[PDB]
Amino acid sequence: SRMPVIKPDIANWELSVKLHDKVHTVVASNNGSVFSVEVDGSKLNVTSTWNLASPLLSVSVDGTQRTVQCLSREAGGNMSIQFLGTVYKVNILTRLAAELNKFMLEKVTEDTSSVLRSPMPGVVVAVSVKPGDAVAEGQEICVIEAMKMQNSMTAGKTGTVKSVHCQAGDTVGEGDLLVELE
Amino acid sequence: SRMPVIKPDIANWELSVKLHDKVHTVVASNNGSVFSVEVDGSKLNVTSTWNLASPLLSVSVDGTQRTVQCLSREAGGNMSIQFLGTVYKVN
Amino acid sequence: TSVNERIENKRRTALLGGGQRRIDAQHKRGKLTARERISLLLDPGSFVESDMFVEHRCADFGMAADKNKFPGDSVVTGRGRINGRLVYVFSQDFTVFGGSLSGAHAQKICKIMDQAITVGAPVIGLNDSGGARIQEGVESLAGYADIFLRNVTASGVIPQISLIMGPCAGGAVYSPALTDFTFMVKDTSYLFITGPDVVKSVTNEDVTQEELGGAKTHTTMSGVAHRAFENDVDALCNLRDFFNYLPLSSQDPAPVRECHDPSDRLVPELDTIVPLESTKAYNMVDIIHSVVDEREFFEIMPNYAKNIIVGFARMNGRTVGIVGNQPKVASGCLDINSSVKGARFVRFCDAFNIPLITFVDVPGFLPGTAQEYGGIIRHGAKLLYAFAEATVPKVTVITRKAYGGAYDVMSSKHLCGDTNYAWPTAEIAVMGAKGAVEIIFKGHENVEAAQAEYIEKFANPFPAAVRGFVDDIIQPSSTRARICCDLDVLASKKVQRPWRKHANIPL
Amino acid sequence: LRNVTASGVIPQISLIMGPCAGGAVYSPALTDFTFMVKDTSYLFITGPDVVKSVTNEDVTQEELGGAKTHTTMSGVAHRAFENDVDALCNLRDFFNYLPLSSQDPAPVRECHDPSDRLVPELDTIVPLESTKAYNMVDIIHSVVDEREFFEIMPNYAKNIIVGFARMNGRTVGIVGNQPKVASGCLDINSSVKGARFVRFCDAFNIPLITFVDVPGFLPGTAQEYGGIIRHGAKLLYAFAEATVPKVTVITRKAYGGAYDVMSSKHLCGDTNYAWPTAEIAVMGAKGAVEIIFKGHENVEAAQAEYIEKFANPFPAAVRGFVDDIIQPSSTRARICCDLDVLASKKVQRPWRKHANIPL
Amino acid sequence: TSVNERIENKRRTALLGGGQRRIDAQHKRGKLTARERISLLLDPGSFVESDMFVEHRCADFGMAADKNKFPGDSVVTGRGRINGRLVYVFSQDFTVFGGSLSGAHAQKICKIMDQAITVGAPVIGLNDSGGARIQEGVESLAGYADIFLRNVTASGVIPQISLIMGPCAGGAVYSPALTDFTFMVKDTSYLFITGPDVVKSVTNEDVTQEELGGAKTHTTMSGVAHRAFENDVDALCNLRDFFNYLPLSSQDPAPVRECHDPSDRLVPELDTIVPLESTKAYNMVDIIHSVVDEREFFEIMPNYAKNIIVGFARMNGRTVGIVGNQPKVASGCLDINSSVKGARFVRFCDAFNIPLITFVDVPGFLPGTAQEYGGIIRHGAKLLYAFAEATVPKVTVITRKAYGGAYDVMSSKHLCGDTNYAWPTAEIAVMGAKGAVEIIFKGHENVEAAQAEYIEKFANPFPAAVRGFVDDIIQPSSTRARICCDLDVLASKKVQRPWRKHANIPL
Ligand SMILES: *C(=O)CCCC[C@@H]1SC[C@@H]2NC(=O)N[C@@H]21
Ligand SMILES: *C(=O)CCCC[C@@H]1SC[C@@H]2NC(=O)N[C@@H]21
Ligand SMILES: *C(=O)CCCC[C@@H]1SC[C@@H]2NC(=O)N[C@@H]21
Repeated sequence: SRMPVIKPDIANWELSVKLHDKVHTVVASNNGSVFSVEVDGSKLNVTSTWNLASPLLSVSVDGTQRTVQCLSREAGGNMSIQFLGTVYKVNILTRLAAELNKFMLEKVTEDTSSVLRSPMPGVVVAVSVKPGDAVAEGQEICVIEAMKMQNSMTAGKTGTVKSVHCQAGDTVGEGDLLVELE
Repeated sequence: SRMPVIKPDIANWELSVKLHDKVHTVVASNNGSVFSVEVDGSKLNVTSTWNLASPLLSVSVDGTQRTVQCLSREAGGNMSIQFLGTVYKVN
Repeated sequence: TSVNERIENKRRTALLGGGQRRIDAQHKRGKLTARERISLLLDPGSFVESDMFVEHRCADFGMAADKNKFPGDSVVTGRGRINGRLVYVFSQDFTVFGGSLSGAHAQKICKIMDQAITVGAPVIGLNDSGGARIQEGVESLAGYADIFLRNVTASGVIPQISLIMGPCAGGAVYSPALTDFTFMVKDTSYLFITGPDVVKSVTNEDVTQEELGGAKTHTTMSGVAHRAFENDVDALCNLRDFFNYLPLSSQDPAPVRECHDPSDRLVPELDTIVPLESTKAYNMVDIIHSVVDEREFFEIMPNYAKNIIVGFARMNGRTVGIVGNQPKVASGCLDINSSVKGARFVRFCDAFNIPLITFVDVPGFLPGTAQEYGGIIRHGAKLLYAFAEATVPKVTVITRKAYGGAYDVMSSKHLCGDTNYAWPTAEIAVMGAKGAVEIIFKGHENVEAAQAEYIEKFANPFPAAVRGFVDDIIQPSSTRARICCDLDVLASKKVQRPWRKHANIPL
Repeated sequence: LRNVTASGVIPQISLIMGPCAGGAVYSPALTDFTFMVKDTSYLFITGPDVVKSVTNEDVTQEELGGAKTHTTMSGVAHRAFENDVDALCNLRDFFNYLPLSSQDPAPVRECHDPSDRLVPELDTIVPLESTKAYNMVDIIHSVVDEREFFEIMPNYAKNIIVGFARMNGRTVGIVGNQPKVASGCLDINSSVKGARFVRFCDAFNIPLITFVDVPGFLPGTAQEYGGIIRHGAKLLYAFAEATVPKVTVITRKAYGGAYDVMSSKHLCGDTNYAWPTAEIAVMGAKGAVEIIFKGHENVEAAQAEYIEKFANPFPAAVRGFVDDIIQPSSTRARICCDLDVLASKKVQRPWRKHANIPL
Repeated sequence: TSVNERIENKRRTALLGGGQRRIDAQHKRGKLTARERISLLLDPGSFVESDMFVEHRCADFGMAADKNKFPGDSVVTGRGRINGRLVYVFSQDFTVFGGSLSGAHAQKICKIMDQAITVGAPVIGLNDSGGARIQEGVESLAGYADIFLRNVTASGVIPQISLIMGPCAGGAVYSPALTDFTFMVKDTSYLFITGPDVVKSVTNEDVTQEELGGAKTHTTMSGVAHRAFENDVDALCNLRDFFNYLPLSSQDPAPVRECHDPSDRLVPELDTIVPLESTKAYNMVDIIHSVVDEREFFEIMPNYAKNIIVGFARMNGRTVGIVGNQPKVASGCLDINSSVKGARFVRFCDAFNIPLITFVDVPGFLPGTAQEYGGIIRHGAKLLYAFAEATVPKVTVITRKAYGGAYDVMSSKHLCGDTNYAWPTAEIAVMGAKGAVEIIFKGHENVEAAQAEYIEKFANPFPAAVRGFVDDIIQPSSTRARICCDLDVLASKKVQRPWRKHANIPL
């Protein structure tokens, strides 16, 4: 009652939708329960109830019945949609964001998931592996117990062990290398 | 209680007192009920109760008993004093 | 030349800013300009620019030359809306005199701060500067003083959000210290008082720009920046979504927004998160994500003081603040760094009527000389005070451990809490059974029997609950529904407190 | 709960005269001042037995939580006294400074020290050579009534001085720089002590007197990694929020952002005086000329011209930054006059649920 | 040259001002300088000058030359005491650039106004200027705006007294219109918007300086100046004595000062002032002088709207305001001019907690087209409102006539008055007996008998007193003692009134 909110009068949504390696031009508008969407010149009508909390979203696209799942959503345009069983990664930007995003530096970072270091000082009480052992993602490798609390160190990469650098009985500090994966 | 008032620490009052056609130099100081006044080098002591509302002000000047009346007073220094029956205008 | 022609040329110059070649440098550098950033931040067509024709009045050192007369004087100021809600913004423009602060520069910023306070609208600043404009001398110092005065006056009246998207040096570095949240951009933003050139001249130590004041340092080690985002476009996209959580003024209730997530659903996933083994850690974040509306949680300082979690979320449409322990890191123990982050977050949420939900699992305090010499006593009192002072609804859930003085610090019911629930694994005690029995039963025979008797009676949630410390002991699957119910009835709760000129937090 | 509720309502003073462990250690953190007794008192959460069990470090009782540590290195205790009898004797005298409640004015007590006397000793304390340090305490002692000054944390953050004194009978709080230590520069530790002291004095209507001589901030990674930005904002806020009379005297240097942090007139100050040696600038003449005049010929002439015009107190005073430039010998009388007329000053501020200091 | 030598030379220049030759002109002209005037106004040794080293920052039109750098920039500002009581003053210095207003000029004045408001101290201005400093252009217009804003904000908070001791033109003429009292100096001061040169250029009329804006015009015909004094020395001597009447702030009670005049003495001189013959006028001033302490009365606007008397006096040491009719002039009838002066005086005294004493003797309103076309209805409502709004003690004495609507306008008991006394000659009626009988008894026989019956019953003070219009009918000799008693018991009286954003006087 103090600060009235005015709904933006948006007639059309002009989106730049990036799939695998192509950027598509999509224009959508809302007419209630149905979105009229033009995808690179093709007309589609997507009708639903659009209950955004349910894990299963049922939509009808030009009479075709589809069920999709939205698995993740980010403010940066990333959305993970499971469609026909396969998860597709789509990045949806507005026309303005897509035109300015071209000025961003394409920096390349390093994937440091094969190098497993101690996150916490203490004594190593178990190592589940030896060189050659298979390792799954989330697999417990080492168990360090300081301050009356068993802390499990897990792998971030699927692979095999190349070397076990710290053994059970050894005392390790923060940042020390425990196990090296392929 | 909000704005304390500080009494000016005036040790001496240096006045220029104009009578008929002469301007006299008078320096006065207060010691309670008595004013020690030097009038052009002459020492006088004026003692009174200095009740400023009464039409009759009784003063003692070096033992001499006088009665005076203040008939008018102005911010511009004008004061009309009746002294021995005659009104004198002093600025 | 007519008057209208002159005006049109003045508009085109203000839009260009410092010139196309300086814009080209900004884009080469992977940065957006100040005006492009506003277009992304605010609703399309909602932005109204103020004082676009203001110029500096300094005539010294050649500043009177026409070649130095840049309309706008290095800042873009104005008002707009984000999703229909009024907001005041400013963004510093680096292409004109390096983004340095002039007298008039500060002025323009101050004027929109005065309007925002008058109407009750938030202020978002996008900072990028090199420091004071030394050509004016002491006028830029007066500029800083006026901004600082507004930033302090606005505290507790409107929220103030600062995003740093470039270098920041000199007096400019203190405005983010006065606002409520500070965000940065990874590997693009810096925050330092003096540059590496001064550091090397004063002390015999080598350091580079990224090491002295980089975004990674301030989000991971100093605890100054609340979160760094990958780039300019992602930073503003997340900033819009963050904006949607906050009220426009402290006179407003926590925002309530349409929500499709049923408020009365059960969460069976909670019943088995907490292990029965006391030395097995678990991830508190799994509990937070499963309770909050649609599993959306905004985490603040993810890489600093990892043993305590603070952030924003929504339950049944209403914005709430969440604080909890992280047993995965340092057993969930409190230390200096965790107390600092907690007290600041709690204080903001209280000031702007945002309810608090606390998830307690804390075995005590981190021991050692590193904490004692650092003033752990002084800093721990910050979190205790921040909760005790609060007048907004407080709902606490105790998941497993709460030993010692940490029980009361983590928003116990005895600090004027509203509701406090325990899970079946909760244990509230002065200390664990092993320490307590060795101290209570000293020199007696058959201590092992005394140990069994003590554990059976006290190593559970009952000696606290039967005394009124806990309101109910609940199945974890019902936690969300229980909290939602409390939030929807405590929202209209008011309390009285004695008059005070101002609070006196231990600092 | 009571210690928090009482804050800003009544002053709370805690003296630790023995060991303190467990939850007890947090009540002094909620009260306004904490004092200790040398080599008799301790303040720790857990004992040395726990520390050695958790981490492989050796420590004794005096090292873990002794009075010397808390008054010199952690900044927790405001002052340690030699023994129990001396501690209580000084506590009684300290008590006499404070009001009984925040609803009361600063106490005023009979005073025999004339309020209008000159202090010739001040005129030559500050050297003309910019790299010669001096002791700020000589100025503080010569101004305050009967040369009595109660110093808080004498051994912690020595580059800033805070304490209590009386001028014309009225209790005042004093904050100032100490150029003798680290050139009088601000750092993390000095900002913490300053903000806490200022906040107490404001809450209980005790006027502030500030003696400014600050060349900037301590540079280096030790301060940047420690959050110097965050901590410096604490002192700026503590002054800006204040509603009690603030009188500032600038003795020599005030460079950069430190000018405003040390209670400048632009933070709603009442009076601000400069001594003839005061210099207010964004930076010193050497840095400013090298930046302003870059690549030009005859820079040495530009250096002389800049110093003659700006290396003094005039470019600030002519703008309204300074109310007067005063002879140091008159400082005490000038301050006494301001205190006796600002004491009834009230200001309005918008309503707030509570303050939000940067922490 | 050393730093100390430069400072000493800057002090000597500020003291000299515009130079000795310009001072010589001021003395030839019979005027004191701005600094000499302050020494006379304030207690010896109490004056502290602020910002003596401030100079203008305008560098255009040769203003950057050292020959134009006058420290003090044409104003003397600072604080002091009059009889130990704190006061803030400023005085405009005509010898530097003609006393014209610069940006910095206004600033210095604004700063002391801000202190005076903060501590609760009055401000006295001594004005003398030629107008804006056109060399700066629009900075002097901003200067005026800032002063005007302070003058409005201070209204009702601290009293503001202005004495004009020289010419005044341009925007400067509006500050005395915002302050509470304006005084002038005869044949030395002027107050006009434009000079005679503009008047003759616009309209074909001849006028000189003394006719267009002289002190005699503003004290006798326009009603702008409250009193003119003979010369500079007498003007400041009377100003000090005037100062002693007023409180320092509206938060203070009316000042009470040592008094030797017994509060319970009788005044036999009053019993025979009012004649029994209804067409014989008398001088109201004889009553005012005989009641007030030691027969001292400060009369405001002695030569304007002579049919109503307003001024200050003291009764039993306490400052009071006095308003009364003057039957000697226009039978004591109200007109436009008398209503304007009355409402303004009453409004000031109410705002600063100064009790009101009213002496009523008013037969009605001045008839004729001169008053009807002038808006007598609109202007008369000003005095009615000014009394009705008042919340300070009001004591009314009715000496002889109060006919018609004028009865209520002159602070009747029905406007929340405290006490109302009548003298034996008072008569309260809608109209006189002659008009009333001719209207009541129209067409009846033996009208002459009806005339005698009406006069005997109604031509006295009884039909009003028996109804509660009058509290007592008192012998005039007891008036002073009766008033003194009321003042000493109503001084602690407070009343409640509904909340209002601000008053809405008819204007
Ligand atoms: C082994 O004896 C070390 C015990 C540490 C257990 C934890 S660590 C922090 C808390 N403080 C404490 O005394 N116990 C808790
Ligand atoms: C030499 O170049 C070192 C200069 C340090 C001077 C002092 S130390 C702290 C202040 N910061 C700064 O840049 N200068 C001041
Ligand atoms: C003669 O009939 C003229 C009568 C005027 C008497 C006075 S003058 C103003 C008052 N108005 C009025 O009608 N009577 C009063």
